[PDB]
Amino acid sequence: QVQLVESGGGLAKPGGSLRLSCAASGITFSEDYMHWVRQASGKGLEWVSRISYDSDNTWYADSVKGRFTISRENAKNTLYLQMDSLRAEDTAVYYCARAPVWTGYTSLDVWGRGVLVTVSSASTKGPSVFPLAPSSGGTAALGCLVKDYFPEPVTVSWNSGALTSGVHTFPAVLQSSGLYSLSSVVTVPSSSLGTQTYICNVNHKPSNTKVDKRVEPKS
Amino acid sequence: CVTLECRQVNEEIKNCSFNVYALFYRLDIVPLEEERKGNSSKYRLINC
Amino acid sequence: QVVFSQPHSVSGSPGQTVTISCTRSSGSIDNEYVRWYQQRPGSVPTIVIYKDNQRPSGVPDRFSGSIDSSSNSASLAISGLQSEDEADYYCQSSDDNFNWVFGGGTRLTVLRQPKAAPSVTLFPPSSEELQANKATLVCLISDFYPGAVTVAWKADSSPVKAGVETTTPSKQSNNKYAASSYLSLTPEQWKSHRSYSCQVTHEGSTVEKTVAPTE
Ligand SMILES: *[C@@H]1O[C@H](CO)[C@@H](O)[C@H](O)[C@H]1NC(C)=O
Ligand SMILES: *[C@@H]1O[C@H](CO)[C@@H](O)[C@H](O)[C@H]1NC(C)=O
Repeated sequence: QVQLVESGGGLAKPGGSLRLSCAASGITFSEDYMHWVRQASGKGLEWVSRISYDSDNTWYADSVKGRFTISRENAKNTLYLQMDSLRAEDTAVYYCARAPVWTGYTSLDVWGRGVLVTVSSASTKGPSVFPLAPSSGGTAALGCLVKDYFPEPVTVSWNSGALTSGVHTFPAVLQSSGLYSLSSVVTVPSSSLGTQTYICNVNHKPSNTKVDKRVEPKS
Repeated sequence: CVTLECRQVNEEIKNCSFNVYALFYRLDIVPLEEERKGNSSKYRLINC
Repeated sequence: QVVFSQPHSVSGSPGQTVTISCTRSSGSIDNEYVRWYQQRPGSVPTIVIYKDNQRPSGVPDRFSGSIDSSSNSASLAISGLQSEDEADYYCQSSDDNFNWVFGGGTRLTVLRQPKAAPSVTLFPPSSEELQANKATLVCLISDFYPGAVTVAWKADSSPVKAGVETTTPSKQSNNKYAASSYLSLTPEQWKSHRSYSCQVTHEGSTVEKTVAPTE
């Protein structure tokens, strides 16, 4: 079938400039209207731009007009999005999508997998890791606070992956600083404390940072 | 190919003009641009 | 600019009929076709309805779309709700400048487990963090269903609405929901109050945990 694979994008600073590319397999590209749609993490779909099959007509969302330029090269089955004058609020996953003749060019039936675009002034930085010490059900919670890293992602395991029951690693928050934080928690038996050791293994590959933190009860 | 300008009538049929209004079955014409609710748009014949 | 407003959340039980509305803020809903897309967790959207009420081949007949001119709205009805219908749904149309516009989206839950109140654990700033001249209170909220909570922080009795960051509830391994909230303070802010509280409200009931600088 038709498959859309986005490439390009990546990280840029406010005012910077990036180019997205989308390669379409199949036989319909030269007759398809092609669209860009973006979606910020945990947010709604936002339509960006579209271009007619003959490149003669283009449209842009008000939020990007004058800063983005859509184009295509039919002989290569490729769609482009030139993103200039980038803003932090352009951070999102960007999707290539096809509006084909069978819908009357009215609906997007095939979507790409998406390419992340991140616009930030922050510099690469590894996290600080702090323990979240544990305090009827005989059940206590403990965890690790992974503070102030950039960019995503961070990975957390417990006891090198042997501990998985009751484990939950939360999504990251993006603070006013421009840096991310997250936490990981595990619920354990109150009896296990003192005899059993708990280590959270934190990995931030962008900064080549690996931290093992022993989480000990307090007093 | 001759271009038609077609809209919904006052299978599916469209009310079209050439280059004076004739009714074409939607299966025999092909949109050249986004079809529009309550508005006309351009089409070509499926043969051409 | 035009807005297509949808309910933030809708829920139903298996076999029930649910409706998702899409209300156009300006102009006439009948000016342009309305479309509906389904976005399941971690997957790309697909068409449910196009041209107001047409289903692509493969979309079950229990999905139907309609237009209501008198309320300037479009609606997606799902009859015979099935588990796989749990998804986000977006309406889509276009505006006076012929730019396409998506609605804000609706998260549809198919209710399939017992109601569960959240377990709240409030961690004070660690000794290590305070030695680094920082202080973060961490409120971890776990094992609740359905997956919606609101979090409120207090310094003694007074609301705290600065320095708060909160994550959207996400599924745990056991298919219940969890969420987290952070209150970032200075060490002096921390030490200068008698207590701090995290208050978590779930389905109208409030769970509270409190910590105090005097460990
Ligand atoms: C088609 O359009 C023409 C021009 O408006 C009109 O005279 C004719 O009655 C229309 N017929 C139908 C069936 O809509
Ligand atoms: C038809 O097109 C006009 C101009 O492009 C637009 O103002 C109108 O909303 C569209 N829809 C209808 C039903 O006229």
